Amino acid sequence: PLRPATVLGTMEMGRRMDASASAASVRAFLERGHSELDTAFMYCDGQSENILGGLGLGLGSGDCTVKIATKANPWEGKSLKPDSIRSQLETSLKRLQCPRVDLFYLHAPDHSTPVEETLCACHQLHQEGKFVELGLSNYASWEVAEICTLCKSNGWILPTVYQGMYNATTRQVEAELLPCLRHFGLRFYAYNPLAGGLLTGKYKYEDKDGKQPVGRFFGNNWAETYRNRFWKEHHFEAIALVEKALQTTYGTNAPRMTSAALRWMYHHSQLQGTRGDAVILGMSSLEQLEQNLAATEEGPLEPAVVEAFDQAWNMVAHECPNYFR
Ligand SMILES: NC(=O)c1ccc[n+]([C@@H]2O[C@H](COP(=O)([O-])OP(=O)(O)OC[C@H]3O[C@@H](n4cnc5c(N)ncnc54)[C@H](OP(=O)(O)O)[C@@H]3O)[C@@H](O)[C@H]2O)c1
Repeated sequence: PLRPATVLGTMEMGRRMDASASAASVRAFLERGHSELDTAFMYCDGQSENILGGLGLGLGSGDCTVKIATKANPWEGKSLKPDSIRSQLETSLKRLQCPRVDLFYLHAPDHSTPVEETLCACHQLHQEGKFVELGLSNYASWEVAEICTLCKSNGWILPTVYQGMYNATTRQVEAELLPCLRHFGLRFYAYNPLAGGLLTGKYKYEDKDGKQPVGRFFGNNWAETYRNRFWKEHHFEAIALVEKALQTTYGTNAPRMTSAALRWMYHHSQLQGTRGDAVILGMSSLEQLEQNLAATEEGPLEPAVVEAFDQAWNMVAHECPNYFR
């Protein structure tokens, strides 16, 4: 088929990446012919949205090539109650300097708020023109099915996108979530395509006790969460397996682990570009992004390497982190 689409992740805009690095990145991304951006109310205390709103992209003014997604979250007391959802979205619109977003997600479940309450509110906001499509992230397949079923019966807008954790060594979503989304007509966007950077091969397990190199896995408030998600001895072993396969198969022409990992996504995963499925790229620099953008344009990997990626998943599958929260 056509390959999956490519979406630009903006989680680092306002933390490691300033307005100028951010602009450069978006420019680089658009030059490759891509068009969707992914942000959230949460990112950098609103700076990711603020940065994007100032880039003069005319977001949400249909007459408009660039598509924006944002998300409302229940954290730090906010809940996904109707007033909370509305406030988050209205704040996001202000920061993005736009009258409506193309895609609005529920960022993660609020297990203390009945989902019908949240959905009804989403439907109202859509009726007001504040977003085009609804999405879900970090809900379990069964929770997705409940939501779609409830929307159908109540005349609410159905979610059409699911944003989920997926990479060569993180495949829990395959068994149940994907079949569920296919049944109910949702496309799937993959986050953590490089396992937060673990799939670059840049780390060694014992970095956790020693170097503690500043980044995704050290120094910030989600770091421990990231380490619990991915920083496992079998995951390192699994990566080494793949690196060895890349050397044996390609020799001096071997692609970098980063570029192998991304190529897995675009060529060897269960993402289907004909369904509108996509990979959300991540970066904390322009230079990382350019590398990643180049990888997305490379071709399939050799069979021996694809096999090694399967072996690598088989090693970590028993301790795979939950795509759902
Ligand atoms: N829905 C959700 O709950 C959710 C969750 C996560 C992400 N997302 C979205 O998806 C986007 C991407 O996910 P992600 O950031 O987790 O993707 P990722 O590609 O798995 O992680 C990206 C991180 O890996 C490192 N990296 C990327 N390219 C590199 C390269 N070429 N060389 C060396 N290191 C490299 C950088 O980390 P360091 O430089 O910091 O080491 C970068 O911040 C986000 O920006 C956000 O929009 C959504």
